[PDB]
Amino acid sequence: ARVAVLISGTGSNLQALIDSTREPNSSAQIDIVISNKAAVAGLDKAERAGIPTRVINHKLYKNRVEFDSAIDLVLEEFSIDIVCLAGFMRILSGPFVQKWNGKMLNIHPSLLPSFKGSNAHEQALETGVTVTGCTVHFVAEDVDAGQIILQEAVPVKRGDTVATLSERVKLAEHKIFPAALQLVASGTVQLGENGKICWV
Ligand SMILES: Nc1nc2ccn(CCCc3ccc(C(=O)N[C@@H](CCC(=O)O)C(=O)O)cc3)c2c(=O)[nH]1
Ligand SMILES: NCC(=O)N[C@@H]1O[C@H](COP(=O)([O-])[O-])[C@@H](O)[C@H]1O
Repeated sequence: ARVAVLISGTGSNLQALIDSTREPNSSAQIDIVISNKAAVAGLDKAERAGIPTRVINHKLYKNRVEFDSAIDLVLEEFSIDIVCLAGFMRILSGPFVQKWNGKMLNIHPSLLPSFKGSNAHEQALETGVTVTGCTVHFVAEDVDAGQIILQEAVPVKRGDTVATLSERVKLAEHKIFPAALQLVASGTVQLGENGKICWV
């Protein structure tokens, strides 16, 4: 399956996906990396592996739907079957999300439903949980409707900061995201007709 990865930042997950899709048994290939922020560190990793890159400054579009269109254009150009949000920070329009229902995955640094939203690790430390994790889900319109593909739990050591906790969690993200991709791309896990995750 032809995959596009959308980044915004460092791109350590992108690298996680790049490494796994280059494995001989992989059911996916990363034909295009698309960032909405220029000069970001994840663009140089895409280039280092010879993957085409495109930058789409969200700041230059009237609204979201005109920004997503520019994205969906590139996605069609490279005949993309699967979209991977890996550090992508923009919210997506309803139409753009409906089009890729069942075909878009996101990696989130928390054990959803807990600590939704952007600053997951910040909330987790204020609440003071002993266990956090990451979640790979399908991107539905409501951030709490996405069907959950894989999760992995991570401990919260005493005296953790966002800088240390997020570092630990990312070692799981780098596991379950390549796996959840491989599930979806191989046609093993599929969003079912009833909208709940359907194994096969
Ligand atoms: N439609 C839909 N789109 C997306 C995109 C990712 N996800 C997965 C959920 C994780 C998430 C939670 C919160 C934010 C966020 O806060 N975005 C702001 C901040 C921008 C800034 O801080 O500059 C913005 O875009 O303005 C982003 C992602 C979904 C989803 O589930 N649904
Ligand atoms: N709201 C989405 C979100 O917070 N995504 C998070 O951003 C990081 C991406 O890091 P990377 O730039 O190393 O791939 C990851 O920790 C991921 O969970």
